[PDB]
Order: sequence, then structure tokens, then C-alpha cells
Amino acid sequence: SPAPVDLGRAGDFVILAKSGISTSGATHVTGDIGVSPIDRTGLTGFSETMDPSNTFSTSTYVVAPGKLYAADYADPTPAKLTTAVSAMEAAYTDAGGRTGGLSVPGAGTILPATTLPAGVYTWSTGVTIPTGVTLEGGPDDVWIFQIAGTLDIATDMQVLLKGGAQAKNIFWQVGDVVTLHAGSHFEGNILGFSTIAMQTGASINGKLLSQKEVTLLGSDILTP
Repeated sequence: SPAPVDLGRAGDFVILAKSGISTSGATHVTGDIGVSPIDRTGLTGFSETMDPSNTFSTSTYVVAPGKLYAADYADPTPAKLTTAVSAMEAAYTDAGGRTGGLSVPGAGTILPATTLPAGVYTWSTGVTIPTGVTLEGGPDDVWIFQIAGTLDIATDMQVLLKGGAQAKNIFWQVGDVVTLHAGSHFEGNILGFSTIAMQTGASINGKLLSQKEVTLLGSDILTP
């Protein structure tokens, strides 16, 4: 079981994106979201209202007491986001740099009825999860997924946890676009180099931590 990835100040967020977060439909986020270095116009569809301090905003889509932060909000918000984004990049680099990676059968497809124990799992391709996957281990076990290409989980398919496996101990390092298809359910911390997209009724217990933009359609992003 590898050492966990330290998210540092990026772990203060449920969604953190460098180039924007968009939402439509009945989205539910439990936790704080942030965009930096893009300004507040990088938040789209939130109908957000500034706090009188101008340091944060609130939205129907970010369940109380969750707040929105943007790089052009009042001090000390720009510094907070600069620090968090630097932590996300360090986390991304740490996760992608681990050795001891295992090959998973299926040449970039997770085959039916696959159960993965704690470990580092490595692909030089993208990964597709067309029928979901099970992660089995204890409460301190760690999963680091190292994906050079895209990551997709198919419509209505699930990451299932057994044994005490916890979302906070699961890390997805992904070099290309992440797509969590309609009605899918995900677990863990997605350290995306590019877009992270969730579709209608998709859910995650964990974090979306993008070095580009996040797009949400009626999605649930829940702090465990």
C-alpha cells in the first residue's frame, strides 16, 4: 500500500480548477469550490451572490456552508487560491511520479468483475471503465491510479468500495480529459491535467482538482 498523496491546501476544496467551473441542472456540491488564476467570469451557471466582504460568493448549487472563491475576489482570497493551486500541482506531480506501478489486464479497459487491492496502478494509455470497478482494502489502504491518457466511466456504472476502503485514500492522476458519464458513481480525488466533465446524475464522493476547467450537468460532488 503506497503512502497517501498530500493534497495540502488543495484539500480545503471539493472543486478547484485553473480555467473555470460550469454548471447546469440540479447540481449539488458539499464543500468549497475555487477558480484560479481565471477570474470570477470563469464561474458559469452558478447565479452566485457576493458576500459583503467580497472575499467569497454563495450559490444554490454549493450547499451551505460551502462557498465559492475566484482569483479576482478581495484579499485574502487570491493568495488562498494561489497556494491551493500550487498544492494541486505538487499533488498531481507526486501521484504521477510514484514507482511500483502495476499493469491492469485489458490494455486500457477495466474488464468485467475486476477487484483491485491497495496499490499504484499505471497506464501509458487512457482508461475506460465500462462496467465499473471494485476497490477492496482497509481504512488506511491507498490507491494511486496513474493514467497518461483520458479517463471515462460509463453511464450508470460505479466505483464500489469494500473492506473499509475510504474515498480520501484514493487518488486518480489523469493526463487527459476525465469524463464521468450520466448516472455514474465515483470515489476519490481526481487530479486532472485537463478537463474534468460530469454528466447528468453523475456523483462522486471526493474531489475534482483540474489544471484546466470543470463542467457539471446536474452532478453531485460530495465531501465524504
